Amino acid sequence: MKIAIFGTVGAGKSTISAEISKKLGYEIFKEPVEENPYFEQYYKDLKKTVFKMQIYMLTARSKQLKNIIFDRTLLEDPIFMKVNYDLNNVDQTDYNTYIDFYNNVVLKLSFDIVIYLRVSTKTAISRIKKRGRSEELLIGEEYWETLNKNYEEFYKQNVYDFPFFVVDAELDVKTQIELIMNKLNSI
Amino acid sequence: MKIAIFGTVGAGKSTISAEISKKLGYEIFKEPVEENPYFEQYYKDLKKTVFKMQIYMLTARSKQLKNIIFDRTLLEDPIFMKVNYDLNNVDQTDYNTYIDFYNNVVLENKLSFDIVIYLRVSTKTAISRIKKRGRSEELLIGEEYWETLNKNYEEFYKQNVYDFPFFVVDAELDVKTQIELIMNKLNSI
Ligand SMILES: Nc1ccn([C@H]2C[C@H](O)[C@@H](COP(=O)(O)OP(=O)(O)OP(=O)(O)O)O2)c(=O)n1
Ligand SMILES: Nc1ccn([C@H]2C[C@H](O)[C@@H](COP(=O)(O)OP(=O)(O)OP(=O)(O)O)O2)c(=O)n1
Repeated sequence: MKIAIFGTVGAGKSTISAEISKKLGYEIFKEPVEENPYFEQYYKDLKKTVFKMQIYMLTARSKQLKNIIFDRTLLEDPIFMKVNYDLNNVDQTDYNTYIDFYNNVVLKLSFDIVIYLRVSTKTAISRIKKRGRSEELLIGEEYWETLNKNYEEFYKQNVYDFPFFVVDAELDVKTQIELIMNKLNSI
Repeated sequence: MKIAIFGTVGAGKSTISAEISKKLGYEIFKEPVEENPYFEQYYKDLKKTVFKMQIYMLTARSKQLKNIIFDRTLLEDPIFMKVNYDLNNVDQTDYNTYIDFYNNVVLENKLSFDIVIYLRVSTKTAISRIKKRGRSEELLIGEEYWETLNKNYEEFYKQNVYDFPFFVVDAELDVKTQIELIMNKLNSI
C-alpha cells in the first residue's frame, strides 16, 4: 500500500503521517525542512529564491523515488511554482522552463490513496504560528490563501485521475485518523 | 553511428557537423541559440542568469534525447556550470544543487557515442571565431571567461579520456583538413 498525504502548509501532513505509521508500522517518506539549504533565505525574498528552491525540491523528491506513506508528493511541488507565478514571484519564461523541465526531465508514481487534508487557511495559518518556524512567519496571509486556493484547484482538476480521499482537517486528529483507518481497511 | 562533436565556444562544432552531414547524409542534433529564451540576457549578468540558463540547457538537451551527429553533447553542459562556479558566478549551494540534480534527475531520467570528436582549439582562435561570427551577446564578456572555459574543456577531456572514444582534431587546421582527418578516422571504424 502506497499512501499519499496531500495538502497545503499547516494541513497537518506530518502529524497524520506519524499517526498512520504508528497504526500500520509503515515507513514515512519525508523531505526534512532542516536539510533544505534554501529554506533559511527562501521566504525573505521569493523573487530571488523560488526558482532555485523549486528545482531543489524536484531533485530531492526524485532521489527519494529511486508499503509507504508519502508526506507530501512530487505532484504537489508544481503547485508551489504556480502560486509564485500567480503572485509574480516568477516570470513567464522561468515558469515555462520549470514546467517543461518538470515534464521532460523530472517526470513509478502510483498511489493506492491520495489523502487530501483539506483545511481552511485560517486553521493552516494558526498551525503555522503554533509550530513557530521563523521563516514561515515572514510572508503574509495572501501567500497562504493563494496556495490553499491552488491546492483546491489542483484537486478539482485531478479528482478523477487519482484515488483521492478527502479528510476534513478541521476535525481533531483522533477523528481524522479514525476516518483514515476506516477508509484504509475498507480497501 | 552516433557522432559526438565536442569543444569549446568557437571551436567550429557547427561547421564541422555540417561538413560531416554533407559527406554521410546524417541528421544533425543542434540546440539553436536563437530559440534560447535566456541567451539575450545571459552574458549581461552571469550571476543572475547562469543557474536558470544551465537548467534550461539540461531540459532542452534531454528532450532531444527522447545515425546521428551531436553538435555538442549533454556531457558538456556541466562544464559551463563548473566554469561559472570557478569564476564565482555561482555559489557552492547552487552548484551542489545543479550537480546533484544533474546526476539524480537529468542523468537518471542512452548516451552512447561511437566517437567523441574533440575539436581542440587555442583560446585566441576561438575568440577570433567568436568575433567573426559577431553574436552581440558573446561580444560582451571578456577573455578570462573564454580562457577559463577552454581550460575546463581540456581538463574534462583529460579526466574522461579513457571512458569515451575520443578522437582529437587540431581545430587550428583549416576545415578541409579537419574534415579529411575526420572522414579517414570514421571510415577506419
Ligand atoms: N514544492 C515545495 C514544497 C515545500 N515548500 C515549502 C513550504 C513549507 O514552508 C516547507 C515544507 O514544510 P514541511 O515539509 O514541514 O510540511 P508543511 O510545512 O507543508 O506542513 P504539514 O506538513 O504539517 O502540513 O517547504 C515549497 O516552498 N515548495
Ligand atoms: N551548457 C551550456 C551550453 C552552451 N552555452 C552557451 C555558450 C555559447 O555562447 C552558446 C552556444 O552557442 P552554439 O550552440 O552556437 O555553440 P558554440 O558557439 O559553442 O558552437 P561552435 O563550436 O560552432 O562555435 O550557449 C552555455 O552557456 N552553457
